[PDB]
Amino acid sequence: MELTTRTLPARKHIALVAHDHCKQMLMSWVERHQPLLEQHVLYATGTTGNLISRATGMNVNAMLSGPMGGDQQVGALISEGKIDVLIFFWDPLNAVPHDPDVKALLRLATVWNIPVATNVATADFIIQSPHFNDAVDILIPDYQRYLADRL
Amino acid sequence: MELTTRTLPARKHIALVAHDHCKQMLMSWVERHQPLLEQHVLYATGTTGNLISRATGMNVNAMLSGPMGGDQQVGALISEGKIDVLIFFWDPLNAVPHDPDVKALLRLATVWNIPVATNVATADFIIQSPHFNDAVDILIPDYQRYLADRLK
Amino acid sequence: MELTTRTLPARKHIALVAHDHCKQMLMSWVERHQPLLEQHVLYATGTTGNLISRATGMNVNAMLSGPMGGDQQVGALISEGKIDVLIFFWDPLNAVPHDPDVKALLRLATVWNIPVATNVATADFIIQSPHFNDAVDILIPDYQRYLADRL
Amino acid sequence: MELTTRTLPARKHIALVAHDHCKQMLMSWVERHQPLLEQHVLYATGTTGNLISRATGMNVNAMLSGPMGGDQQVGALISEGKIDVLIFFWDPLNAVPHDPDVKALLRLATVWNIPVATNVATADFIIQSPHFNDAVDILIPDYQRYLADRLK
Amino acid sequence: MELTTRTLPARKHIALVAHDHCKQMLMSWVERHQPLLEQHVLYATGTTGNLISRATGMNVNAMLSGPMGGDQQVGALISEGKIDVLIFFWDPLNAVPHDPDVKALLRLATVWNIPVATNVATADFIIQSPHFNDAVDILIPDYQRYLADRLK
Amino acid sequence: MELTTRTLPARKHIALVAHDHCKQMLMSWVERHQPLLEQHVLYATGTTGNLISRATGMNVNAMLSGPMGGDQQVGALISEGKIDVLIFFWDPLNAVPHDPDVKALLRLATVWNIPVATNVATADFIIQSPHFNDAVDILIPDYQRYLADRLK
Repeated sequence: MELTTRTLPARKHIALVAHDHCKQMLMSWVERHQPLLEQHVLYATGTTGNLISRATGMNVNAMLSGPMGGDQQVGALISEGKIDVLIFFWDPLNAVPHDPDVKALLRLATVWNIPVATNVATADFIIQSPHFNDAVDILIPDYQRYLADRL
Repeated sequence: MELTTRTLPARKHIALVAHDHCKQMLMSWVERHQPLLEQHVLYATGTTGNLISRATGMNVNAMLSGPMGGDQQVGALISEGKIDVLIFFWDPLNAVPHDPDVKALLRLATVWNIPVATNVATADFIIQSPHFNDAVDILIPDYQRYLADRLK
Repeated sequence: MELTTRTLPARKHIALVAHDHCKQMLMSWVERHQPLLEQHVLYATGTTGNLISRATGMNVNAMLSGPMGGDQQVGALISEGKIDVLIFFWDPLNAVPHDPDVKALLRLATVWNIPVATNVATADFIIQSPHFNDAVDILIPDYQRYLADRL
Repeated sequence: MELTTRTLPARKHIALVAHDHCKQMLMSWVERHQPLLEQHVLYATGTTGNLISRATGMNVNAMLSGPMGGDQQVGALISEGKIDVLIFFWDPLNAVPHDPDVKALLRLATVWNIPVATNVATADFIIQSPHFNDAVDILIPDYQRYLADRLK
Repeated sequence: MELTTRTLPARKHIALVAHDHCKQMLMSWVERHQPLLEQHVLYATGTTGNLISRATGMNVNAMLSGPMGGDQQVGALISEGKIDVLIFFWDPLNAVPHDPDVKALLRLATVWNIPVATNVATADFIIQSPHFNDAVDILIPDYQRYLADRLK
Repeated sequence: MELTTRTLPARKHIALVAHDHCKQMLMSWVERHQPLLEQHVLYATGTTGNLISRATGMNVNAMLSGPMGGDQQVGALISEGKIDVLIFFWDPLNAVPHDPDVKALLRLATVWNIPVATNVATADFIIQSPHFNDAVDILIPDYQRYLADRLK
């Protein structure tokens, strides 16, 4: 497929999503790195976002709750190049009704080549990377060329 | 779960999506009903939308191709109350890589209670219904009450 | 895929299926439209069918409960051309153990091109449509030609 | 889950289903055991059934092709107690569009407790087992009691 | 796809796995056949294995609980040719979080052509088969040839 | 669910897995990072591992091909604490027959809390992270306590 590049801004647009049983996990993680996270732009699904801002006083752009469409709203933003990092703590030990939304979101984050963390270890490694606050060139599919081929 | 209502406008915002093997079907359907479709607002995923406007001269707000995120863009619009009708001709005889996106979109259309057609027969029945060109009231989940309960 | 046609009779054979959390929703819908439904032939999965007839006094051909095979019984009828309309209020906010049966049923209804409603809004639009009470042709795959090709 | 019993007849009603890439395998298996299979009642999905009878001259009750509804027809028969054994050689190395039908069929065969073989080794072990040719009692869910509980 | 053969030893390596709602049924099944099972090598996922040995005093090589990776441990053993029979009583009436692990395990058991039982009826037919205690040859994919083709 | 900790060694055990259409991407990534990868222990699925060592001369512990059980072998290793990092470039634009194995592997990597990369951007961020060469303490589920609760 045709690939091109896009530049992740120094100031990243970060999406924070967590399933109910993983919310405390994300909360702690966020509080632990608040000083650094405050330097970026935060987005979150409904419940997650509200809990975060209510607890840290940080400004979070909250979307709809995941089951109500929040996951697809985030997915859409990712495909539009408006989200640069996804921290998605999904529950691997509980079945969720919106499982297709979960898999769809992770599929898009993989397609659009943005840094994704699905557990604390990966989140820590990503946020501690030296270039987390630098602009970095990532390869992304060349949509214009892709569409032109379909037509 | 508390329910509330929303009014579908007389002029509907229609999303048109079709998997490759079902594109000719959708095309024909759109052309045969062009006179009526011209009175509403059309949205479509990347390839579908371009094929439609290129063939009917109708104005279609094209989003990204489905596999690249178009299905989730439509889903987001539905959940935001910006899409009133979904005509999704998905292929039931072929496995698609973005199957989760397909299922997720149909799940949201079901949750938000908007008219959905996944085959020609259903599409025809919906577009021929008397209140298709009228303002119709639909029951929808009361999100505010729903969220307020989660943050209790 | 060569297509052929089949005629949906004026008096439709309607299958009514509802997941547990969506049962009250279907009940109300059925009661509100009883005068019209009274004019057609009703089929339903085990629990759903019994609740309907017990509440409306309408005659419903009940099949097995969905989890026990009812969804596949309905699917089989659809493929045999014995079901003309499917009203399936499945729960989009709860994971069901027989999810494959659910998806398989919706897949067949799509393949055989019969009117399908998965929510109240769609159900209302379909039942209020002019040809709901008329005999009307629908295009369907030409099975004979399809099988002949596989051999 | 109240349980009851049902008796599998000596002459079994056998469903034979195979995905395209596994058809030659089923054919060989059927031919190898034709003498024994000829004593029972055979059912199959559309293509599989026709290939078998055309090759062995055996009488097979063919249903619709799997993708067109054949798997659900077999599933329905199983739940109605009309199928006693299922030989389903599904392809574990290829994605099929009707995957939900495949999983649904296997789920029903598991629920109704009938012998099921998804590969040759299991098929051979089953067909060589004593009770394959005798009548035997199996436990099955007590549906009447199950339904009575749902309407209480 | 090239096939070759492997010989299941007379003394089989049996994997016993059961979802919570199906544990009592597996327990009864095991106790009911203890005399025979005592002649073979038993493996099981964490909880299942501990319950069995604690109740029958039989020696069971317990792996991790299924949700924590046990199903994949068993799957790995099967692909390595270290498991000859799989008795997997999965719950067809309850959704499990590790559903992909379940399907993956059954997919591998199908690919590697080993006897598999997902319900009591199939388990009984397999364990009563004459050759359950004999060395028996099964057709398995020829991996060496398969890999050589991918690296050609 | 109680938690405990485990220490990822300075010298990491890295699993490298790539679907066919993503193999060239992984190859390039490995070559550009060879100097660093050379200091750790590499594992890979069948085809991937062989292509890597054949091209870089690096020593890779190759397991079975993914469709033949390789993904479950890796998953088993992860659950046993023998894999510390997973670089899995799965294809999001193509349907794979062993999709359940794919999802199962990613589910286990999530459960056991090890660094996981599913695309180049994430892989780059992880390998450039300060502690990639240091011993790091990760929180993992306390299995002993977890099992003890199931056996209560």
